Amino acid sequence: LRPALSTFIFLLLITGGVYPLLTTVLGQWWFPWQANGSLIREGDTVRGSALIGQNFTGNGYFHGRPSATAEMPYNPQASGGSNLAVSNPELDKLIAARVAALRAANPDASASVPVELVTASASGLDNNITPQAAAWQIPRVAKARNLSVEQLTQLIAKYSQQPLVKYIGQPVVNIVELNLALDKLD
Amino acid sequence: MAAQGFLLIATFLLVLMVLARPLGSGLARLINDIPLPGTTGVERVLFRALGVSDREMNWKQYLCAILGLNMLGLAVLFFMLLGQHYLPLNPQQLPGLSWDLALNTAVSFVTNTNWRSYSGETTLSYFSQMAGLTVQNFLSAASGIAVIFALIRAFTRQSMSTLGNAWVDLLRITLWVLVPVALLIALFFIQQGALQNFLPYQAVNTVEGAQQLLPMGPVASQEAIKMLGTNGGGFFNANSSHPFENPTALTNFVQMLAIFLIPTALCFAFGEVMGDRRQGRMLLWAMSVIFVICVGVVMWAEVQGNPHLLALGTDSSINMEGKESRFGVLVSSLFAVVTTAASCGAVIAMHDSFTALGGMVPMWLMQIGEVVFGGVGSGLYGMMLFVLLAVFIAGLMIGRTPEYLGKKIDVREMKLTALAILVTPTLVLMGAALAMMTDAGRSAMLNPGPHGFSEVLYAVSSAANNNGSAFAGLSANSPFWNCLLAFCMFVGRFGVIIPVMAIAGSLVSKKSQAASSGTLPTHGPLFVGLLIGTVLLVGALTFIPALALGPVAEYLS
Amino acid sequence: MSAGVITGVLLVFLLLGYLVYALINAE
Amino acid sequence: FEPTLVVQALKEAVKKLNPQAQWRNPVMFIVWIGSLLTTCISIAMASGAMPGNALFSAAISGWLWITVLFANFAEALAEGRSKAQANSLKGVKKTAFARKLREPKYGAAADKVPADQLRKGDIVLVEAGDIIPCDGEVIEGGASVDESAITGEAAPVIRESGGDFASVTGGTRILSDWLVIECSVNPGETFLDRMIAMVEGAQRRKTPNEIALTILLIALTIVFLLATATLWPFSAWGGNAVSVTVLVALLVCLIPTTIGGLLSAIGVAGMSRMLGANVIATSGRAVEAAGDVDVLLLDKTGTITLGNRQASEFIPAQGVDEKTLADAAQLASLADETPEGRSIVILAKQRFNLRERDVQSLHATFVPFTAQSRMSGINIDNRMIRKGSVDAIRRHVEANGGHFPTDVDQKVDQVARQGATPLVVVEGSRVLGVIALKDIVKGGIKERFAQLRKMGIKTVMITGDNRLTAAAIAAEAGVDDFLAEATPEAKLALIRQYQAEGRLVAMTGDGTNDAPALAQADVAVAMNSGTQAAKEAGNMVDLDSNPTKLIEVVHIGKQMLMTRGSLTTFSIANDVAKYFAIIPAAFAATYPQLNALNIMCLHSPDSAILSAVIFNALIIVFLIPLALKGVSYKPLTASAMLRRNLWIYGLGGLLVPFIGIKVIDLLLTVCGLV
Ligand SMILES: CCCCCCCC/C=C/CCCCCCCC(=O)OC[C@H](COP(=O)(O)OCCN)OC(=O)CCCCCCCCCCCCCCC
Ligand SMILES: [K+]
Repeated sequence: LRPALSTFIFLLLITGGVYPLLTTVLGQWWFPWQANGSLIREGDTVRGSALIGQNFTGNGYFHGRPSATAEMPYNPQASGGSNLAVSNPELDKLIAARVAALRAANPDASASVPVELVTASASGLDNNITPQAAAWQIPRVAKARNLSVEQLTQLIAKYSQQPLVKYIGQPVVNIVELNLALDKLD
Repeated sequence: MAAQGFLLIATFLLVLMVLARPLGSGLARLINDIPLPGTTGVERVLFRALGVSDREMNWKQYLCAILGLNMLGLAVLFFMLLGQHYLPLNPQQLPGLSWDLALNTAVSFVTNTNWRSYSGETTLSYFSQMAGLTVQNFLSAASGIAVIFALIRAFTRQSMSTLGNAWVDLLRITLWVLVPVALLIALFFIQQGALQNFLPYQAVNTVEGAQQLLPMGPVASQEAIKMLGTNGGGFFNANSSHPFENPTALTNFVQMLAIFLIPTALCFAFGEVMGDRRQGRMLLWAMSVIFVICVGVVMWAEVQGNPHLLALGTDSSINMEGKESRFGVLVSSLFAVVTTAASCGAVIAMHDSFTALGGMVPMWLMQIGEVVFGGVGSGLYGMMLFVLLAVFIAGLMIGRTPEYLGKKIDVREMKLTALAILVTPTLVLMGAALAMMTDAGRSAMLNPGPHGFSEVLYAVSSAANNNGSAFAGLSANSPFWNCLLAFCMFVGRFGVIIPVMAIAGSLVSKKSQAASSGTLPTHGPLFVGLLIGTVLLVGALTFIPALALGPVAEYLS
Repeated sequence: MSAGVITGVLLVFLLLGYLVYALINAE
Repeated sequence: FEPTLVVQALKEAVKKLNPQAQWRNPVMFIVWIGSLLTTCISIAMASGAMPGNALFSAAISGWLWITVLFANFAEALAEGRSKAQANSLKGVKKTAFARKLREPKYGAAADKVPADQLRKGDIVLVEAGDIIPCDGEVIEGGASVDESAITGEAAPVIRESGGDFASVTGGTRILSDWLVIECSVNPGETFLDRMIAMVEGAQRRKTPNEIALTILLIALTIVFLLATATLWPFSAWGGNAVSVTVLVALLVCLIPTTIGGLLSAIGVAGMSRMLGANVIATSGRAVEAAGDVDVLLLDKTGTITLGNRQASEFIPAQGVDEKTLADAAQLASLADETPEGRSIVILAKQRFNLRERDVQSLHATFVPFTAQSRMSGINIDNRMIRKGSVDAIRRHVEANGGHFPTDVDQKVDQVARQGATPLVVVEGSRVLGVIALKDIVKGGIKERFAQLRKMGIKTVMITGDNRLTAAAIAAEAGVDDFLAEATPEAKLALIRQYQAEGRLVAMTGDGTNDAPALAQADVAVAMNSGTQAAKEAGNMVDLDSNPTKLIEVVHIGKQMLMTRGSLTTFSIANDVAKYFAIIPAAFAATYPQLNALNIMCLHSPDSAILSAVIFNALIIVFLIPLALKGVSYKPLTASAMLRRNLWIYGLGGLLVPFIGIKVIDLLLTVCGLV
């Protein structure tokens, strides 16, 4: 019984106590930005990490993927997905509502809205959309922000993030940094 | 597409094998009870200080050591979760988990399941995460590997009666195998973007007037260990899709490699220990063929996806309903088959919203027994129960008496094998029956009809197989689901571990005759065939009734 | 739950008891 | 499978259909209790309180009763055939009459009685011509017997009164003498009667392998009982619940009823078939040990000797001509009426067409084969021509005032190098030459040993010669390990050596000299020419006195095991197709969506389940012939035999049920019952 109890207390220390303490002190030794949440500071307010995205609803701001979080969209205290299955007709009704809203807000872009903007996200805090979807918006944003198309596409290029190998993920726009760069670009 | 899914699979397996052969030799050295190359002074001083010693254990004492350690882990974990409002590292003063949720989370994390009805970011303080869940992640995975070490030593020993001592195997597996490799994967995630800090929940004034409250915590440590030890209990609610647990596609790839790092390394170490590597290769070929065909089916179902999206007005029928966007459907599909095949249980795309067929295959790979590359250690010994079954059938249709690696297989192994194989189908089916009869059980769905029943079957199926994945619509927080799933997980894990150890105890008292010229090779395309056949046939025969009312009926809907 | 369902549950449990009993013996 | 035995096993099945007699087959017991449950449901429907459609549940319960009746019938048929074989063996003994003496002294009026009624106190006479009817003790007189039934080599043996020959057996054939015996009730002198009584009763020891297989079938039955029973909650949630009758049908169909029912029939069929091969088993354990033997100590004599050695080379003592050498060797061997001398003369004529010798050379004095002289010959000339062994010829030439030339001995050493026992011929008092007589293998045995080598059974020779000739004959026959100067204790040592490795050992040894080895051996076919002390060692008892029979006992062992395994796979697989016949036609009213799995295009749900159950019963009665005549098998290498039985019965168990269920459904629709 002394082996069992001492082995357990010792693995409690080495894992629970020490191992988090070591990973946490190396984390703040080497990567003080990616480790502390990857915050995007400005002045003194913390305008949302560059990883958890936000709820964008203006008309001069790119739109991430719909949320389905617990309270107000993109609320990183529940970060649930949207477990509505395919059979559930409520998913088809929600997609119909979103497609109608999207189509009626972007009247110059395609009539067929990409699937990323129509659906939810596994996290609900998904910050990103494949550069196709971000490119789809461009008509509306160009109009709202009085920015020509060429520079807006340049701007999506600057804040997109191709993965390492071409098939481990898929190209990715970074909506938070993107919209912030827009506001700066004003 | 799928031209560039098959690359993903090829690179994933190739890299998994490259990373697994080395560590496979590592675990071969541990199984043989030879000091891992550098640690003999440290091992000696530490064991002498603790009280563990050289004395070995017979199957009863090994089993009782591992179960004493796990049950003690369960006691301390249940009490941490049940009093976390008395422990430090409370950034937001959080209440003590209720009795039912405490019991469910405790029994889940002790038994390597890491089922999660709570919401990690609003229900658990750090101290519980840091020194509760993660510690039991380490010890549940170390228990799994200590049991498969007992089994493999049982196969490679002759006429002994001792399976080496359990405290030494737990200490060497944790300290040497898991803590370093997990500290390394955790520094990798803390670079890629995961977070590893103890700050209070940081305020955020979004670029619009709105405001949100980012969570924080020790997430990268618990990620490295929740993958490497095939656990699944990530920090936040959408565990391995939250951008704070798995930030970019590259950490997603490191997490798939880590999900299979130890099960595959164990197969190679098993191949080594017996002296005939071809046994290890045999096992990997069986498990790989099942996994690859499975990922083919899933990737295909997803890329077909929801046709309503194409009718409703969308641009492509791809099923990006649950899935994340940093990952496509190819990578999320591969991660659903990887997470549920290996009993990892870390969802990366809410498994509910997969197209009916796309969700049958992971659900099925759970119900099969978590055989294909199963959880840390659980994979190999569950696979070996199916291998004893296949060896028995083959020996029975060759005239020989059953044999595997030279050791005969008499009735005392057959009873134990039949019971261990039984333990998980009986739990999942009896549980699905109990849930679908009691009113509380079937008032915790989100989708109606066929898929509605599929959620219950998949929840019970994950829990009793120790998977931890979940269809995530099923509100599993009501005391009924907590107790039901708690009992399911408990009896799943330990009900399998007790017969496995009885098998090892009864296989260490034999003597392995040489390989005559008339013993069917257990290595080669025909025996890997008959192993795949045994696994798929038993799984399909058992579960096609249950699956004909769940996914399939939805697919044909 | 109901007459029929209780008799059914009881009979299936009885047959599983007998079967496991046979699986734990040489008969 | 003839009518008489069929009807008798059918009545036996009906009488074995009661429940108290099938505790002991939990797969058939689940089919039985299911059948009872659905007949109760059927009665309730037919007149009482249930949903309706009394027929379909009465037809399902009728066909499930038929399934139980066919399982009981297959077992009853196997046992009936076994009883027939046993009674036929005993009927070899029942072909004899019995002459009972009124006065115990020899010479009196005796009446003929069938050879089964002789009991304690009787005094019976057995004279030349009859068969010994029963056992007993010799009290007066002396006869020579042939032990023909209890001895398959026909060698005679003298049986005199007042001595160690007072133990008399039953069934054998007597010779041209006479014997007065007293019938007794002491333990017999036959191992036939013992097993005959053993199997004829109502008992049978499950063998280890058939317990492992039952553990497999019971696990399958639990898994499917839980699945098909938990279909009721799931269904009942999704719509209108699945009936109980369709669920008992699905449960019975899935359960491995084919191998479930046939298991016992296979065991007793293997025993009966071996009994047909004339060897009297003792228990299924011994048959499956036969199935596992990795080495069989076949002694050289019996099978690898093919009688006695025959001449191979001509070696001259005086540089003589091979023609005159063979002529003088045959002339001298004409007086050797043993098989060896006849073979020497035959090989002489064959080698050089030296065929006949007229009467003019005759009018001689023939020297018969004698133990004292150890030499045979002919005194045609004034000199004596002789033929014998090397030692006896050297001793007789040294005794006959002659001498052996050194070249003769040098050539004898050459023959010793050849590995052949040398025979010598001497004319008068000067040696004529030596002839090399190498012993032949049976001729058609290297192939059978090769086949065994493929299966994984390393043959092993055991000879009394030296470790050169023994190796010669080994390579000549196609054996693996050979022993020289085989001494029984050394045989036992080798047996324990091969057992220590885990390998089972097979053996054939008569005579008490091999008794301890036999008892130590795992499959000991005690030949039925040896002492009762050797037969009682046991584990097998032959009757043809052919030591090669052990090979057939191994074929029967692996046939029995192959049958078990093969039908097991056939049953498990069989379930895959029964799911496509039952699932989409059980839920074709709850979930309409599931008609797409009805791939066989079965007619109607009701017809689909009635047809799946019918095919279940007809498979158990179609596979009897196979479960009684064993699974034919050629000895391919282990992996290739796995590949043949997986192809044949894996696709048996997928492609045969499709054809089965669809044809039964097709028939039902045509006749117009659905
Ligand atoms: C529903 C089932 C139905 C299953 C029925 C299909 C199986 C029949 C297989 C037939 C193959 C014919 C090929 C014959 C021609 C090809 C010749 C060649 O080149 O080799 C061929 C390599 C040999 O490799 P080897 O042996 O090591 O070589 C010689 C060294 N000694 O066999 C192969 O194809 C192996 C691939 C086959 C895998 C079969 C496993 C399926 C068994 C499933 C049954 C379930 C069991 C019940 C469980 C309760
Ligand atoms: K898990």
